[PDB]
Amino acid sequence: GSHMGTEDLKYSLERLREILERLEENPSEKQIVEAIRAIVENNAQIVEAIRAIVENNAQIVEILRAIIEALEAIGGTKILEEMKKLLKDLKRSLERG
Amino acid sequence: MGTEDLKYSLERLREILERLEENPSEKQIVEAIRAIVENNAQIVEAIRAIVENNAQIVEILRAIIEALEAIGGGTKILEEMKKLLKDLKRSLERG
Amino acid sequence: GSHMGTEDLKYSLERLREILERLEENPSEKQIVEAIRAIVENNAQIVEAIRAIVENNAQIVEILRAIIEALEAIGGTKILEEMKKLLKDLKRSL
Repeated sequence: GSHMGTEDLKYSLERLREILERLEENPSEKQIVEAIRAIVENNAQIVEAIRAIVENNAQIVEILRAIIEALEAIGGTKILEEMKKLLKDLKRSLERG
Repeated sequence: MGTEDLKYSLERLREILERLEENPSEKQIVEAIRAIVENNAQIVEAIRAIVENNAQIVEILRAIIEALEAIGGGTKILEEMKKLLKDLKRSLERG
Repeated sequence: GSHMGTEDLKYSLERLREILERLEENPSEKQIVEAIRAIVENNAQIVEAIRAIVENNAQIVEILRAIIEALEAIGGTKILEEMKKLLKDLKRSL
């Protein structure tokens, strides 16, 4: 269901190992399918986690930009130019949708 | 985080997929599933390390805003950074 | 083929869901390998996205590293000393 955090990944991962145990001991077609249904369900929760992390990175970028502005308004420099370069580069290579 | 264990896991999974496609067998299917579970293990671990590192980044951002406030006081930029940071805190990926 | 962003995971995951529905309705050895194939594809996009995020993480830490420098040159401290510790831990992790 709705994603609550990384602990969701653990509970689906550990349940994934439980299904694997049943598989190695008592193989069966229905069980191979069961394990695949579980992997899918596990992957859908991994995507949500990565999605949320990507949005967090985007928000962090905006905060870093505002910090640069505040630093420029306060102290007016070489380091400031260096930071803006990194932020530009990060903006260019940022993982997004 | 570190990604070698991830790529090392994915490459093995890739090769295992090759055999299964070549000689579809129950043992090879199970061998592939075991590899996927192991790949998802490194994935989930790498995601956990990114989340914990973000949490510390959020804390460093808080200290930064304080260091800026101690030097400069009330600015529109500060209300902006704080409002932004609060929105990042409400939506941070957590446990 | 070429990783373009998290939208790639969403699409491949949806293909993977689609391959599952057929597998479950009418199982067979063909669809099983089809499903696994799609899992490896989705996992590959996932690893790529994660690899890019870890890269972003490194660049962010550098920007914070340069900021703390800028703060030191401007205002001389405890909070900076505190910020240097958090960063050191974070730099150690990566």
